[PDB]
Amino acid sequence: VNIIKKRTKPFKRHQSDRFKRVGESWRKPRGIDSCVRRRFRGTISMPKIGYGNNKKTRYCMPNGLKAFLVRNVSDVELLLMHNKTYAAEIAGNVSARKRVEIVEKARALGVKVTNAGA
Amino acid sequence: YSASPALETKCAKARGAYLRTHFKNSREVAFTINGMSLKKAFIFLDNVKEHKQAVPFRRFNGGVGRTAQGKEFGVTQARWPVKSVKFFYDLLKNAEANAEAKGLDMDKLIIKHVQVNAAPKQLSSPSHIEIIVAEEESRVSLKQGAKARNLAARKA
Amino acid sequence: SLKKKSKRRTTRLRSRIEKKAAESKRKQKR
Amino acid sequence: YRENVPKKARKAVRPTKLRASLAPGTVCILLAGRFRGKRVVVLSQLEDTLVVTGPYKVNGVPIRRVNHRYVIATSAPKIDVSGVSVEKFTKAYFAKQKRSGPVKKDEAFFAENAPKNALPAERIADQKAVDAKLLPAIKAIPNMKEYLAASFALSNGDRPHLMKF
Amino acid sequence: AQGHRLYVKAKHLSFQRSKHVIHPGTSIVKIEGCDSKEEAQFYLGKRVCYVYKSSKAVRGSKIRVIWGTIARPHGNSGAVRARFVHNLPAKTFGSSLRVMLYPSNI
Amino acid sequence: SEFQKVVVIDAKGHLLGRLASVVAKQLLGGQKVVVVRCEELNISGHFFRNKLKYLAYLRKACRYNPSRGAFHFRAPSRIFQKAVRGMLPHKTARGQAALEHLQAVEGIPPPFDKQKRVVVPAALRVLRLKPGRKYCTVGRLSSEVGWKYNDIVAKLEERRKVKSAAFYQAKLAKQKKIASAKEASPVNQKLSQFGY
RNA sequence: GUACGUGAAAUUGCUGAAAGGGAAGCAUUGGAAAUCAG
RNA sequence: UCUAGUGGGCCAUUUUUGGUAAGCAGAACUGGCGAUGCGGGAUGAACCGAACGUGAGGUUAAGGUGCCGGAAUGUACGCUC
RNA sequence: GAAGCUCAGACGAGUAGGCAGGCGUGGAGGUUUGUGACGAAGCCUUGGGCGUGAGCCUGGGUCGAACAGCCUCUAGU
RNA sequence: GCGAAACCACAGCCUGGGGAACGGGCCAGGCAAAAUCAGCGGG
RNA sequence: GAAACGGAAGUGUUUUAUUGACUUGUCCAUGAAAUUCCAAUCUUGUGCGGAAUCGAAUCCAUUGCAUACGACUUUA
Repeated sequence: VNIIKKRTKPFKRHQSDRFKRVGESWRKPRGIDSCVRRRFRGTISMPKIGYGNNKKTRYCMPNGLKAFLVRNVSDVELLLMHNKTYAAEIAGNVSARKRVEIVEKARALGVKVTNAGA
Repeated sequence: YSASPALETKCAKARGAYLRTHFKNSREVAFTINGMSLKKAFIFLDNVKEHKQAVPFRRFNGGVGRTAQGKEFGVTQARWPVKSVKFFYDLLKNAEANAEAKGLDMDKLIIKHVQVNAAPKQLSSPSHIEIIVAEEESRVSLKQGAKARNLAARKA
Repeated sequence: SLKKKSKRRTTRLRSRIEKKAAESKRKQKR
Repeated sequence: YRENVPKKARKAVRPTKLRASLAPGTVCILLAGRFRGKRVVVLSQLEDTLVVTGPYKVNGVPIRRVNHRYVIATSAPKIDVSGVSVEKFTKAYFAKQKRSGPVKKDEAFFAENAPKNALPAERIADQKAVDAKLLPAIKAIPNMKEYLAASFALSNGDRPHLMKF
Repeated sequence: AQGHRLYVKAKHLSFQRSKHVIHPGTSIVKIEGCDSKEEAQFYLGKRVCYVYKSSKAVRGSKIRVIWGTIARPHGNSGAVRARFVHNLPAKTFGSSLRVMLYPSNI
Repeated sequence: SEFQKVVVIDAKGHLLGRLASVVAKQLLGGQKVVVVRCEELNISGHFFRNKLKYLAYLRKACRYNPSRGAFHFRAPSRIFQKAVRGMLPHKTARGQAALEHLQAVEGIPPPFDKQKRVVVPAALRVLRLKPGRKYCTVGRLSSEVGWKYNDIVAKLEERRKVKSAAFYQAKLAKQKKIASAKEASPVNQKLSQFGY
């Protein structure tokens, strides 16, 4: 079953590009006269529940695997029964020695590692 | 420094910090004398000091008088800031001396990099100045490949 | 144009022509 | 764990219904491939394709499978086919060899096969047998050997939706 | 050398659009030689082709190709609708396209 | 219906806007168009009516620094180009590029007088305007509002027609000779069953 | 390196790239160049 | 049973007495608008259609099919210089 | 994970306002044999991924000592 | 050579139209080629 | 290898003799293939080892017919 994303571009906040104080994160326009709130033609779009993706393919990487954050050897050892569903994600703050230890363990379990090249 | 050069292979460096000169004039002189030969830059600075040539003003060109000596650079506006040139002349003396210390060939030196940055305002606007001198120097698919094969046999 | 005036009636005229036509019809009704 | 067994799909297979004018023994233009624009005589009616050849002594188009969507069935006079057997041409007869891996390349792979080495002598025996059984028919009616030797091409002011091929 | 051109010359006119809206999903193709919808039924389903040239050379071949299919006649004057795998760029209005005689049905 | 690289249109007897509308469509269609013999273009309405239509155009000029104001081109080629330009989205890059594919010249210059000149029946005066309807030629209408090259173009046209007629007489002499030899061959009527 | 831990933004300069005929910014669709990803 | 927010105005129709060069005023009613984006009318607070999750395809409304602009420089009968 | 699984149908503008579920921040109790000088937090990034969204995970660079997930409490959030 | 401040949503060609206030952004046109120097201050 | 003509923007036209081809007008023989169902012209380029080629403008200065400064008119 192919993974499908309804939308790829993120919803940028209104005027988040003309100002450095207004941030990229989405905020809902509150103004009564906002041409964006009234959803005029040509204006940027607003997040709606209609863009929700399929429940069967939601939270899945482009290869159909869900990410699970792993911080020590114990975590990946818990992933042995879902090598077909969950791919391990080494946490950023895991030391070099533990990373090679986890990645060798994950290889033994045959569980996918997304950032094994570190 | 600012740029990937200044490798000790064929470079020499100099810099000045908190030099009591206007930032905009120093920028215009730096832009002009960039890329010239070292000895060529010296006489040019001597010319500017003696009004026999002028440094074009390009970005900070507000209110500059038009002179005929700005014709070589293609601009209409020129000025002769002598304070900033004296600062640049001293800096080039030091950069030339550093070239002597490293052991380059001084006849073929060029101004490879020069940059003027604003300094902590103290009012006047001091300028950090830095100079670098240096030296100059698919596939074949089954069908596409088969046609290549047949045409190879065709020529023979 | 080619004329001594503008053929495009400005929206004021598009506004008050119809109502003054309506007042005319009301006058005949009275 | 899951290995979701596919539901028993209710799709069957039925013989492909070729066009009315794509009968064996006709003359058709070839629209694609390395021999686009050539004219070739259809020998036999395959499952999906047409086992078609130009008489190799005439134009040099060996016996090939061609999908019927890249064929224009000309109304040229029919060439008899009862004189030649056509059962020996099957899908497996035309099929490729295996590959033994997903990737193979290099000019050594090109100096091999070629129309000498991986080309069996039995194919020429079949090819010459076909030519022996069709040249008398093509020779009988005029311009036919010359018609098949030529190539089809459009011209300025030639509109295919009005041209009755 | 006139023993070639197994295609039919055509032109890209615009996208399918209203006056203030465009849908680049489908493109309006003027198949040269076709002057009504009953004639455009012939080319309905053929393989249309946009051929262009680039700067980088992939395959050692300077020509890139964007494939497409004639989908529906569009109007009275013999224009058709085409669906290209990649929507044609807007710089290609008036650019010439090719109409292959296949999938053949004649 | 079929495109060439370049089309050279002889614009004698064609209506101004009727021809300019077709040309506007062909330019955006992506084809180079050369319009020749512009000084015989026709416009509906009697001459004095159209003379007023153009003398009102002379009235439009910016009151501040009229060098900024509208430029009222007088040459017949330039009047035709004005018609086409107003029928194009020239305020864009695709409209701008359509003008660059349009050539409008008065008379037929030597670069083009040796090529076939087609006409546009959707714009021909004899097929559009009812007989007895007054009309004015652009070439006359330009020679009365400033264009000062009417006579020279007419002078050069007369010479060109003489050369073109001499060519045609030579081509007819050759063509009648081959036609005699064309019919002389016997194979003609052993292919006559094919309609040729 | 005492104008001393980390050193953000506004802001300035240099290099590289790109665009620009009385603005720009933004959105949709693709092309081109760069760069990834399975 | 308890408990938020609102208690304006504008536009047009229908009635409607006083009325005058002429508008104007008076009520009652109706809808629409405030909270409403979209298609069309060159553009527009009210005109014509249409009441909105994300998309694909098909078909239409209003309005249009010379060109700008997607769509007949269509067919037929007249009027108009 | 009965707070779960499953099938079916209809519906989807929205101001004041009414209701529900979530994202994020400082500190507290509990838990994860939790992460860390073989580099914590922070910071940069034309690197990658996830969510409709609030936001979240990660690669590379800089950095040098502390920090986080979960269930609850709390507020100068 | 020394060297400010007021001010600053963003900007700066023109005609007509946009219910109003018709405007600098909208619509329809006229058009439109860098960088500047000095006067007049029209706006 | 040459003649003639073409000035509206001459984008060429023609006469040619020449050479070397090519040589379906017509009829024959060789070869194509496992690319075994679709996916010539255009110029830089960079150099090749052989030929020949040997200009101007401005600043500096000057003039005053010109001039706020540029610019302009001279001289050099």
